[PDB]
Amino acid sequence: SKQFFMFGPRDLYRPGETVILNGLLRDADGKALPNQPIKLDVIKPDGQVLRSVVSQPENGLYHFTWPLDSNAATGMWHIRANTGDNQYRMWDFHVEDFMPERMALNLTGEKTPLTPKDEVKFSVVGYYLYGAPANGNTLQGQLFLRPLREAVSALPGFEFGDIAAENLSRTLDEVQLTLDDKGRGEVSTESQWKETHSPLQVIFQGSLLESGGRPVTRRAERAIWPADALPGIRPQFASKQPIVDEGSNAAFDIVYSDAQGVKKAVSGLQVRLIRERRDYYWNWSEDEGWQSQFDQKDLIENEQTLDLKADETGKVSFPVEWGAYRLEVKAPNEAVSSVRFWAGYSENRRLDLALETPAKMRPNQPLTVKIKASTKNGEKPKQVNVLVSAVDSGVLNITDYVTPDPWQAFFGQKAALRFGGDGDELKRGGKPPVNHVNIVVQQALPVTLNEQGEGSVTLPIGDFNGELRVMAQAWTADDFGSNESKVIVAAPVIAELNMPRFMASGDTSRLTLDITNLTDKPQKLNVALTASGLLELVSDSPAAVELAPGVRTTLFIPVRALPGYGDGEIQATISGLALPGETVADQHKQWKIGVRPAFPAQTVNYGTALQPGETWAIPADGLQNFSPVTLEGQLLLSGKPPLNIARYIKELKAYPYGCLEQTASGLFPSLYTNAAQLQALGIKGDSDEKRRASVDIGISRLLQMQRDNGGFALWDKNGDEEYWLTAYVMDFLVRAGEQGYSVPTDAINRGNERLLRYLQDPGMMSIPYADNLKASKFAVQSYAALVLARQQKAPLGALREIWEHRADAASGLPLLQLGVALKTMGDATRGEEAIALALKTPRNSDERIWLGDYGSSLRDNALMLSLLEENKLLPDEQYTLLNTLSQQAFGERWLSTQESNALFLAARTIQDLPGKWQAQTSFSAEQLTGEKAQNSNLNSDQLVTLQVSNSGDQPLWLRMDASGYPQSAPLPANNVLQIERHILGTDGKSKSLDSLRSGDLVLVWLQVKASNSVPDALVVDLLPAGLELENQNLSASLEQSGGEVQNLLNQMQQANIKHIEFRDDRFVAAVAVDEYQPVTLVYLARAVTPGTYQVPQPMVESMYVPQWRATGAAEDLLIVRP
Repeated sequence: SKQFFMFGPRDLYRPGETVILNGLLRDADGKALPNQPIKLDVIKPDGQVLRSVVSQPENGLYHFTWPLDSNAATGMWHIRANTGDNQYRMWDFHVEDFMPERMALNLTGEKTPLTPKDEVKFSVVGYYLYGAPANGNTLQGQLFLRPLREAVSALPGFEFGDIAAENLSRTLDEVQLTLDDKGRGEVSTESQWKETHSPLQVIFQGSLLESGGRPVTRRAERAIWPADALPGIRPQFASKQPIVDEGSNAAFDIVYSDAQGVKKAVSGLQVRLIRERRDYYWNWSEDEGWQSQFDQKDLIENEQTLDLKADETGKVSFPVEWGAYRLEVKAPNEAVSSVRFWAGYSENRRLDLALETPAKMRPNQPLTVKIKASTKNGEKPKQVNVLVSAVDSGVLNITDYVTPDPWQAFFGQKAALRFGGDGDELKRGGKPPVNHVNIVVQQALPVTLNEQGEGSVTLPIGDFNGELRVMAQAWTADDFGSNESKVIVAAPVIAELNMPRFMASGDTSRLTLDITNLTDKPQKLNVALTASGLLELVSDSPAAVELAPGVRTTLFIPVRALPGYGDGEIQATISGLALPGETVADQHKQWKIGVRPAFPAQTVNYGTALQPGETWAIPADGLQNFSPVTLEGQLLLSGKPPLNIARYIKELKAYPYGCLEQTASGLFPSLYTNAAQLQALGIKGDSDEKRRASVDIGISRLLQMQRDNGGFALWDKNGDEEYWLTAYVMDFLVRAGEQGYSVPTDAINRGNERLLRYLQDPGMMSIPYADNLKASKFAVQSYAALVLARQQKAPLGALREIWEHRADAASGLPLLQLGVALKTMGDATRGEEAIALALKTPRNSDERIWLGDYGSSLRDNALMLSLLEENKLLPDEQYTLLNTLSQQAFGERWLSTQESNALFLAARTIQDLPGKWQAQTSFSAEQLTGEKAQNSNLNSDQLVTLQVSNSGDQPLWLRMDASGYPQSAPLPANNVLQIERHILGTDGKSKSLDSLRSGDLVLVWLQVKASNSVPDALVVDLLPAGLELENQNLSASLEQSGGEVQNLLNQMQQANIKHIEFRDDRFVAAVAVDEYQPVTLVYLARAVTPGTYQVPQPMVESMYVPQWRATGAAEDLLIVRP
């Protein structure tokens, strides 16, 4: 069937850096195949496809590299491969803003389960990867105590421990340790879970802290039991908490087991079926927090006893009746295990490979590797190809990169639119500062070994301190194998600096300079320090130093971070160790950091449209407010539509039922479209047969609301006549037949002859609720005019008489109706006048005055437009009216079904019409053109002088958005939506920001709420350099079992969140936010660098309309001491 081994130097890249992917193709057997290509596709987190290739193989091997984009979205990416099979093999790989480790951490306890009173202790082993051990490096940690449910790891499905056991999950005392011992340190706890009859586990999450700096954090787990062996329960039912369907019986498998020791036996196991009545709940809103929930009582329903012999899988079954139960087996010894359920709601041909490699080496000189393959024979069958890569070991430990082993790869068995042009999610938050961390990765060419299975590569190594990992893979046509080797690289004396990931301009940190002697002879040096760029030394370093062999002591370097955006640098010139051996006298080192401002960027949004020959320039004072260094702009130049938010509304279906307006407004648009247009208009209403069939129904239904005199009532033919709707209804019924519907003849006639008497004798007409009868009656008369006029049944005489009562008119809509009525029956000169008047008559938009036309400024335009499309009239105004209608989009909070339709009927127009635009620009002196709509990115200098001029036959529409850091902290700006930031502790209680020592964890609470529905929201919490997010997307490093106050976690879980990114300087969340609905975001961070840091304001924006943003309230300064 074909098997494709995908493999690479690593699975953790970092936005910016090039990716390497390798491939080998074999069959079901694992033998070679005929030479062929393999389509590879690169896949972004969301699901889209960045790029794709047809990888040709050179010499049995597939290779694929491509440069991962600086602003690429952090997530998990995939490369997948079509093997013609139409099953895609995926190669997953991480992209995160990540920091290679520079240290290691082994933590162990023996794997034997303890007993209740047995204290718990763990091993610690702190060691820098250049060789040295953490001598005196402190260690933060947290000791948790969590229920251990799947204790028998050879019987997953069986659950162990009393599911209702009070207080089983606690977070025990915090860990704190100098580990002065060059080797190590140790961590114990005394038992406090005497009581339990349930199997528990103690969990240690430990962080080994670099010198005034980052953590390298790992967790160890140490099981705990209460008996020799424990009772187990597997509920037979599935699909989660498991439950019986109805009042059916509760099927269970039941057992008794040792640590893994299968099936030990005792009789007298007391099985019970406990039920839980839960009544009473809630608490006053504005309790702060809000509400609370139910209390319960537990009563027994069976006391059935079951016996069990060794190797026996018990089986109890019990009928139940619609409540929350739980099954609770009690062992003689006293270990209990409950489980809860609710009845309702709510072969060796591998090639032996060995690697000749130094155990240790200095940097800057090539690393030579030699490869010999035993082949499990005298000599290795055919040609030996070997590919060999080298990777900084601190990169592979975060992923825990198992080296790729081809052998067991072959033989190893048993989304429509957001609007975010790519990539803007960052851009709007503001250019991130540039992160200079350098990753060390080399891959060699594939080698063909000799006839003795021997060969050698030389991987040139640069300036580096730490462990390397050499890895190699080998293949013949039929045989495969691999191996890895750990090659330390150090200097005679290491000096590596410690910095935060960035610094906000104004921030001040105290960088630590690690410096270790690996020479054996004591040495005396002078570390002369310079700082240039947007970074300056505040004070004066210790001049000279002195060290024994194998000892490091650090220097502290305090640093004012200068205003602006760019890069700062620290130069060390290190004098000493002038050598007749190493051939050296001095050594110069450089280190660089990114400086950005301390507040989030802003954006500005212009949109207009230009009929040919018009020119759009940009305001002079419009960008006046931004820092130009970091300002960029988009300029989408669509030639087909306006705002065109055909969506932002829907689904749309046929509702034949209800009163007369429900019914009419229910069907009125279903006349004019079908599934086709709909599943292509990005919305789907009704099966095409269900729509027609459902119109047919509402027709015959309306007819029965037709009174004798031919006009209509709301519910029955005996109803009080409703005047304006009688017109409306007819309009529908007339239109109906033109769209292939059957309307009875006279029914329509009885109605028309009535509509006439709407023109001739308004005296009869009495409108029930509405005032301004003058205007209400006029509006009625003109709708009735149109309708009859379409039929050629609107007598030119009566159209005049109403043409002079025109001063009564409230809206322009009637006039436009009456213009077209006139136009069509003769007398175009009144028509043209009545029309041309209509267009310059607006409605007062307070509209509580209630005229009985169900209208508004909003729809009467949408209809005045939907009219002109029909008659092909005054197309110049058509754009004008359309553009004014576009702008009813800001005012799209709660539209009626009449405004919806009347819009949708104007909107369905846009779909077909092209398209074609042409325009001159300030930039690209060439004529820009396009079939569709095209974006164009602009820098500061381009856009400050930006002008755009149409050049074509059609009008175009241009949107621009421009984003960059301002000169000065935006004052807190609530608009549409808004945002609070609260720094909670680890114990869930607001933390004094001045109270922070390094290594401390902190919980950040973002409450985001809105007055609209804003589905393209963008949360962007910038950071104070003091903090660094503890990334979860990864993790071998740190978790939200750590987070105690679930109040909020639970909430977060509900919210519709497209993605959360954890990035060097920014918390970023794309999300949908609503009214009546807050959106709780919580994210875990740590304080690393000591100093005093400016806290940005938290912000959020709507992607589509940037004017919808909320700069939240600025917090005070963050101070970190140690």
